[PDB]
Amino acid sequence: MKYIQTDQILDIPEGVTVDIKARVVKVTGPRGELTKDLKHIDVTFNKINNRAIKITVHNGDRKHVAALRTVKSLIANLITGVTKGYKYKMRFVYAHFPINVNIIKKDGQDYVEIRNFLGEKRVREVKIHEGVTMEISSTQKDELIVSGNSLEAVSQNAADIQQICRVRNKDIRKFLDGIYVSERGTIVE
RNA sequence: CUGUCUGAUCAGGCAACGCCGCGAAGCUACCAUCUGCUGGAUUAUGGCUGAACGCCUCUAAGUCAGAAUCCAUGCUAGAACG
Repeated sequence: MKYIQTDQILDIPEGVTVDIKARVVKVTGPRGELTKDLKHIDVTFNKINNRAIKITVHNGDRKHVAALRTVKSLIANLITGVTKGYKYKMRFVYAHFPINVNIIKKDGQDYVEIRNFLGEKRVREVKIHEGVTMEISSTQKDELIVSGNSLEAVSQNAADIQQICRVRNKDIRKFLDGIYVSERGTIVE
């Protein structure tokens, strides 16, 4: 129906800065720096003050307006990742065969290696994304910790681990073995 | 090797390739031997982040993986007016 104007407000905490220029957002905080390209969306920005930013869609239909809260959430995730960080936790689940998980460095590249999944001789290796750190928890058995500044990279890389451990040609209601995300949260709670 | 002809011998001719054994060379047989490559993008499907719709959601923007598929790599020809 082409709403004349829709607005959202970005809250930027006391220790972050947000530089925006030609739909390229650069978010600096105590934990580092994150940048996101928004050239695929028609939006405009205004600086209310040092603690707030207005995001506006002029004369937008239903779908274009739907793409405004999405932008706000993506940039807010940039802020909360450069302040608090992002931590996902994965539990190793199996009935009989334990799942052997190791962080290796083949060719200077960190890889997650999964061995003995359902007794298979095949070895599964999942690349570790840049800016993401994996770690075997030393306080909970059979648990992998995925941490970083970028929620997108952290969650996608945890998903890559989860997807690589799919059971085939068996009743997956009975054969529940896998590596599953058990906790999504921040590094600095 | 047979029949016949050159008188015999030797050496030969003919039998509308006379017949039999072997037979190189050449050709040839899953009847013999050798050889048949590796990158990218996808479909179905499963996902991530994420609004619409204060929740939710793989989908709307964006995005990951993924088939004997597709485009290449490689192989054959080389436009007889490139």
